[PDB]
Parts: sequence; C-alpha cells; structure tokens
Amino acid sequence: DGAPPIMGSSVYITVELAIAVLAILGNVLVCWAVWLNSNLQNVTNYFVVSLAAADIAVGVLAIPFAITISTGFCAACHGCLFIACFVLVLTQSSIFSLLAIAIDRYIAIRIPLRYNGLVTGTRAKGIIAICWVLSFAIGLTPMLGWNNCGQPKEGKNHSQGCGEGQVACLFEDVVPMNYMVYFNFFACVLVPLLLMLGVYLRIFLAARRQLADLEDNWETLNDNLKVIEKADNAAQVKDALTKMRAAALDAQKATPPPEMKDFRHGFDILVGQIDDALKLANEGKVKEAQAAAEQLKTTRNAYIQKYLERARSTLQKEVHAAKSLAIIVGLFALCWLPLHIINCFTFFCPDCSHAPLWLMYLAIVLSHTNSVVNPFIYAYRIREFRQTFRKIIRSHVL
Ligand SMILES: CC(C)CCC[C@@H](C)[C@H]1CC[C@H]2[C@@H]3CC=C4C[C@@H](O)CC[C@]4(C)[C@H]3CC[C@]12C
Ligand SMILES: CC(C)CCC[C@@H](C)[C@H]1CC[C@H]2[C@@H]3CC=C4C[C@@H](O)CC[C@]4(C)[C@H]3CC[C@]12C
Ligand SMILES: CC(C)CCC[C@@H](C)[C@H]1CC[C@H]2[C@@H]3CC=C4C[C@@H](O)CC[C@]4(C)[C@H]3CC[C@]12C
Ligand SMILES: Nc1nc(NCCc2ccc(O)cc2)nc2nc(-c3ccco3)nn12
Ligand SMILES: CCCCCCCC/C=C\CCCCCCCC(=O)O
Ligand code: NA
Repeated sequence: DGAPPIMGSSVYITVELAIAVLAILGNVLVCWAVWLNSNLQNVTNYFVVSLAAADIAVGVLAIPFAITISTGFCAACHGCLFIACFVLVLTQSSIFSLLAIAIDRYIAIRIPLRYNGLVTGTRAKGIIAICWVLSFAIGLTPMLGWNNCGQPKEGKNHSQGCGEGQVACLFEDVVPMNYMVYFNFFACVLVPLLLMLGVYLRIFLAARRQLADLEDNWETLNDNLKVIEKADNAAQVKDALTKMRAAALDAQKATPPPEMKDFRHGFDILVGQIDDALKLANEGKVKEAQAAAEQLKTTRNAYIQKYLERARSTLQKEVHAAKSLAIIVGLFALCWLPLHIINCFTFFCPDCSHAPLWLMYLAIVLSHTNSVVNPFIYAYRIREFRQTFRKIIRSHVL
C-alpha cells in the first residue's frame, strides 16, 4: 500500500489544465494577429497559423484526451486507440509545418527573383491541406491494424471490471512500442528533424557566401581603383579597369534585392564611366584615363555604397529571421525527445526496469508545454508580431 493515487493525479490534472489554458490563449493571439495585420499575411505565416492551430487543438482536445487515458478507464479498444493516438496527428502536423517553413526560407534566400512566382498562397494552402491528411494517416496508423487490441491484458481487464470487447485504456497496452520507436520516432520525427537541421545549415551557408561575394566585389572595386592611381602604364590601367568592370557587372546582377530605378541609374553611371576610361586606355591616354577613373569615386560614394549597405542589411535580416524560426525547431525537439528516448529504453532494454510513473508524466507534461512557447518566441524575436500583439492587447483587452 502507498499514497492514494488521487493525490498525484490531482497534481497532474491541474498542471495539464494550466497548460491547456495558456496554449489556447497564446495561439489564439497568433491567429488573431495574422488575420489583423496584412504585413503578417504571407506564405511563411500560413504555416505559422497551421502550426498555431495544431497547438490550439492540443489544449482543446489532446490534453483532455491525455487526462482521460491516465485513468485507465474501460473502453472499446479502437475507441481507446483514437484517444491514445490523436496527439500523434497534431505532432506530425507540427513537423510538416516546421519543415515547410524551413524550405520556404531556403527558397527565399536561394532564388529570390523566382520566389513569388513559385511559392504562392494557393499552392501553400494546398500543401497545408495535403499535410493535414497525411498527418491523420500517419498518426492513426495503429487503428489500421498495427495495435495490441488482439493481445489484451486480461489481468488488468478483469481487475478494472471491463465488459466484453473492452480493454483498460492504457497507452503502453494498446499502442505497440515498435510502431512508436521505428515508425513514429525514427521515420516520422527523427528523419524530418535532421532534414530541417540540414536545410537551415544550407540557409546560413548561402547567406555567409552571398555576404562574402558582396564584400569581395566591393574591395575589388577599391583595389583596382587605388591601382589606377599608381601605374604609369596605359595597359596596366586598362588591366585594372577590366577586372573592375567584371566586379561591377557582377555586383549589379548579384543583388536586385519596376521600382529600383536608382540601382540601374547608379550602376549605369558606373559601368558607363568605366567604359569611358577604357576607350582612353586603349588609345594610350594614360593620364586622361587616370583622371576619368577618379570620377568613379563619386558614383561609388553616391550610389554603389548605398546598394551594398541595403543588400547587406537585407541578408542580415534574413539570417536573424531564420535564426528565430530555428529556435522554434530546437524547442520542439527539446520538449519531445525525452518521451521518445524513454520509449527507446522501454523497447530496447528489456533488462532495464521501466521508467517510474512520475517521470513518464513529467515527459508527457513537458511535451504539452511546447504548445505554449511559440507565441513567446514570436513576441520576443519578430517585431511585426510584437507590435501587433500590443495593438490587440491594449485595444481589445485594456
Ligand atoms: C467536435 C469535437 C468536440 C468532437 C469530439 C469527439 C470525441 C469527444 C469523441 C469522438 C469519438 C469518441 C470515442 C469513440 C468511442 C469510444 C469507445 C467507448 O468505449 C468509450 C468512449 C469512446 C472513447 C469515445 C469517447 C469520445 C470520443 C473520442
Ligand atoms: C532534454 C533532452 C535533450 C535529454 C533528456 C534526457 C532524459 C530523457 C534521459 C536522461 C537519463 C535517462 C534515464 C536514465 C536511466 C534510466 C533507467 C532505466 O531503467 C529506464 C530509463 C531511464 C529512466 C532513463 C530515461 C531517459 C532519461 C531520463
Ligand atoms: C540526436 C539524438 C538525440 C538522437 C536520439 C538518440 C537516441 C536514439 C539514442 C541516445 C541514447 C541511446 C540509448 C542509450 C542506451 C541504451 C541502453 C541499451 O541497453 C538499449 C539501447 C539504449 C536505450 C539506447 C537507445 C538509443 C538511444 C536512446
Ligand atoms: N510511453 C508512453 N506512455 C504514455 N502514457 C502511459 C504512461 C504509463 C506508462 C506505464 C504505466 O504502467 C502506466 C502509464 N504516453 C505516451 N506518449 C508517448 C509518446 C507520444 C509521442 C512520442 O511518445 N509515449 N507514451
Ligand atoms: C484545411 C485543413 C483541414 C484539412 C481537412 C482535414 C480532414 C482530415 C480528416 C480525415 C482524413 C482521413 C484520414 C483518416 C485515416 C483513417 C483512419 C480511420 O479513421 O480509421
Ligand atoms: Na505543436
């Protein structure tokens, strides 16, 4: 005999209900902000809303299901399976939304000119609907036959006094552990997580490479410039002008990120001034070419230096934003890996004693807290969400 089980159950139920309240309120706020602000109405945030909708359903459905199944109540085994497995649908939907966000940010930084013609809202909405259908198929797969309903625990069934066709509804009695470990964890969770890690790695490498190319063109522009002011040879000045023209056409085609009329004007003055200094160089007028090339220092100061700064800050904002979204993925893995790792010990080590009950429910509670944290990450790291949060709160609550 030990402590009455209702005492520890009261702690678990209260904590679960506290999580459900916060998960609903915070993610309702996220959906409200995107509905309200057109600046937040882009393809990237449609998956953020699909992700927020999954977390609302954790508080509205998954946590009540979790409280129910903790009692071990008698139920038809396939009704028990739906109660046990529905949270796997919502978690799989979250993985699809996170994977789509990473790929979306990869397309945006790799092919900026082709982004809006390739990634549209209509295609995004279709991708979201397909991912929700696949999430139900993956998460509810044990209902298709991969379950332990055919091997019921008759000791627990008779102890709790279940009827005919009923089982004591406990998670590890109806859901097989080889599904949870091989199918759910390895194939459906671990593999997509590693792919997300690789995509974001490709995002950060692409940004670092584009910034280096921008810096390379810039110092190449100034290096040949100081070289022209030195060489007493006309061909030596022509050499610098040619390696100066390539870096000009390079940086021009490098960063367009019509309305950018200055970018064409500022670069047409530059390339046109270089071509002028070239015709002087070919005709042997060395000091006339050196004097013409000194005009570049004005076009550079009045146009080219302004495009480099605007291009660098655009890439730094993309890095900061992809860093914000990668935190979402890291907090997801942090909240869900303990449960998966416990299942591995249960499955792979039959000589190990089972993890204690209090640790099992701490891992369950921890996985539910993930449906609370994302709105905080948005509020702290994305200014457009933070500002829209204030407007909603100050005006409609206060
Ligand atoms: C629109 C929303 C609120 C619908 C909610 C659907 C939920 C509450 C319904 C749909 C299917 C239902 C389950 C289907 C069958 C069984 C087996 C029975 O032996 C115990 C009840 C149980 C486990 C039901 C519990 C309630 C249930 C899970
Ligand atoms: C936070 C994330 C990244 C890491 C989480 C580490 C957790 C999940 C690990 C660290 C130590 C592990 C425990 C150490 C040893 C045992 C005893 C064994 O008989 C059952 C499993 C059990 C109880 C392990 C369960 C999982 C465990 C608690
Ligand atoms: C990036 C990381 C977190 C991926 C997940 C690592 C997992 C798959 C690894 C880390 C620690 C490992 C466990 C550590 C020790 C044991 C005890 C052994 O008797 C059975 C296997 C088992 C239970 C391992 C299973 C696999 C395991 C859980
Ligand atoms: N193993 C497990 N158990 C439970 N609940 C049952 C906890 C339990 C375990 C042993 C026992 O004797 C009584 C209760 N929920 C669970 N959820 C998950 C899970 C969801 C996603 C990944 O792992 N695993 N999981
Ligand atoms: C627009 C977002 C919402 C998209 C529609 C969501 C509806 C998906 C519902 C059911 C999909 C069917 C897959 C269910 C698997 C069968 C298992 C079973 O029920 O026995
Ligand atoms: Na989620």
